[PDB]
Amino acid sequence: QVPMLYINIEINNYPVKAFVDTGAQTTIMSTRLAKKTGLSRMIDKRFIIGRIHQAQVKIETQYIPCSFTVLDTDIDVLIGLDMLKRHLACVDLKENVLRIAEVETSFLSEAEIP
Amino acid sequence: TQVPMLYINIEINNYPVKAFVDTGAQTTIMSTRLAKKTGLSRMIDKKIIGRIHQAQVKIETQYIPCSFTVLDTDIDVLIGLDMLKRHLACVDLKENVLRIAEVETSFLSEAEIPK
Repeated sequence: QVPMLYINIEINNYPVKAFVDTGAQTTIMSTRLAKKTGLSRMIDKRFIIGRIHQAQVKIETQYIPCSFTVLDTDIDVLIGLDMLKRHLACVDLKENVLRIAEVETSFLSEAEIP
Repeated sequence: TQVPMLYINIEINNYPVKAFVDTGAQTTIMSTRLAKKTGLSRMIDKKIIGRIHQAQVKIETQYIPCSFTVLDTDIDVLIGLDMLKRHLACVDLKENVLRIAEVETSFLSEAEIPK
């Protein structure tokens, strides 16, 4: 009960379903997604497995600089409060749509949810 | 590079409460401590944990029905996606305000945040 919040995003052209978590301190990308997208080579292991500082995430028709902390997990991408605030977003549950940057994308349906 | 989490003021059986707004949480939670203090623990549908089906939560000037899962935790009230969807809210990070039910309230500053 209670379908979680997800949005569609593209990283290096790879389509991804991202979980929107306001209770999370930082945005995260899975090691395997970093691999698949080729972002593995840009992982700053300056010490969790490393951090990708300003990758270009695509949401709708806009590329936005998002920072990810790479972790070995089943969740490919977790949009945290840190990134939610940076791009002054609005989690509109009434309109069931996410508004981030200068764009506005919808929340995946129960089915389209991973 | 820290960021203050999302909290808002609410009242439960008249007691002021700093509540955490977590879209990552499926279920809204109320601590055993708060439940016992406010007395809502007597409505708990079950070591005082269980389920509160209906409770009037005051946000700004409106009283709205909410359900809680009472667990022994530190956070006194964690508002989950379940209640954020039930009351068709909007987590406006541009204005640092929460629009829920037929009301609008702002988030607490790092100073107001519980610790």
